[PDB]
Amino acid sequence: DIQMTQSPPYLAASPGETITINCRASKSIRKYLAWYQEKPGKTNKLLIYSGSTLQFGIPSRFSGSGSGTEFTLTISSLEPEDFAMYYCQQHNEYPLTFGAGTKLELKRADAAPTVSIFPPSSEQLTSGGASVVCFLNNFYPKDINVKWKIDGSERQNGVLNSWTDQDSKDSTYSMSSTLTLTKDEYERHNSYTCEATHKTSTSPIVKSFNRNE
Amino acid sequence: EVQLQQSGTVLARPGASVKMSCKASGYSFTSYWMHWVKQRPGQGLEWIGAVYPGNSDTSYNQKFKGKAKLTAVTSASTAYMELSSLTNEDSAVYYCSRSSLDGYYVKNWCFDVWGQGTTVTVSSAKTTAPSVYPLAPVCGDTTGSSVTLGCLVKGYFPEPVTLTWNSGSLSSGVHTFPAVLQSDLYTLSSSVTVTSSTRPSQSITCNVAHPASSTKVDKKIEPRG
Repeated sequence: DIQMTQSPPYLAASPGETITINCRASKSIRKYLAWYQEKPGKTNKLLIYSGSTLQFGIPSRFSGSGSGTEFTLTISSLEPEDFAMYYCQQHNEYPLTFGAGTKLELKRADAAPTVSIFPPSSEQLTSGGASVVCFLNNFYPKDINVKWKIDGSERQNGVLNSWTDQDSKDSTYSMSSTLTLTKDEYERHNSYTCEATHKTSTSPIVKSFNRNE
Repeated sequence: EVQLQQSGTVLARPGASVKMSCKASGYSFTSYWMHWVKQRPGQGLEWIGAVYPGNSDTSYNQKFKGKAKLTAVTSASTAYMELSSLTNEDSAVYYCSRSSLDGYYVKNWCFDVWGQGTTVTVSSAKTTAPSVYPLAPVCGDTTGSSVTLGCLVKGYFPEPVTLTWNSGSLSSGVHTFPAVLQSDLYTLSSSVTVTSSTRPSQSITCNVAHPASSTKVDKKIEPRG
């Protein structure tokens, strides 16, 4: 097998700017590398083949260069719809292999998350479970750390996070951390904290509640 | 216009088999190699194999010699892929794609047309409807200006569930998060932020639907006392 390594994995940029990303093969693939655009709710589009050839119907802002071992893709002038996922595929030998991908993100203004913490719903309590939910909302960039503290102690087990992709209206991320305890463990403590450390603030954004309040 | 319609999602218990389709339209089916690609979340595309419907010949990635059988039915412009001895490993999206050049000797080329993908979920988990709990702010915390309300949807299988806020009439300031696996079962949440004058002065209700278990519930969000 030939190994593709695409760099960078991630990349932020804005409409109008140029970007160019990389794909490196573990051996020589002559000139034979293709590029695919992947977008939610649409089938994978071929953009370039054989290193530099435009696929029929693809705008001339997409361009490709390379031979043997090192290739690039270049988008001349980013268009809103160009923010997407790009993969490279080598077409020089059996077995066909791909790179891992590059995700092309729309850059916007740094944005501090709006934090919210939620105690277990009583309906949950009654059935023996206790989940504390914490929503971290509308922030940029994507990098964030969230930390659960029980009565002052950081607790890692039973925490499930999920992030949204970049918002279609304002380009921001949002998160939800849910620590899940047994109702018996839940009542054994009093203070529940959710702490979010984010590029926008030197000190963490803390939210918590006391079980009797 | 060239299409590739792939079949719907399949669920399969481990060790089992599954067979999926790819219905090709709008070009000479027997003239182009149909390729099958696999995609597991965060792990990049792998090439499985390809079938040349014009002479029913097939080529497989060494990695799938065991796993996959490719076949075509030319009267029906369809290619089939059947995956056997299933494993969690085999839980992924599978695509068929058309080689961008016709002809038998352009085995390894690129692809100009992909199908939307078929989803294979391999699990021992049983069909479970979800518990729907409402998230209402910390006792007496209508904070400054706005207020965020939530919905927790716990322990269901299989995916998906579909959520709306106030029958779908309320729809900005909603964040619905992708489900995550806990042990055997999926769980997901959704937030909705709205001005602190809107509530608790008007009613906000969460609408979960799990088609797989024929559940439809509505939790109205109630202040905490």
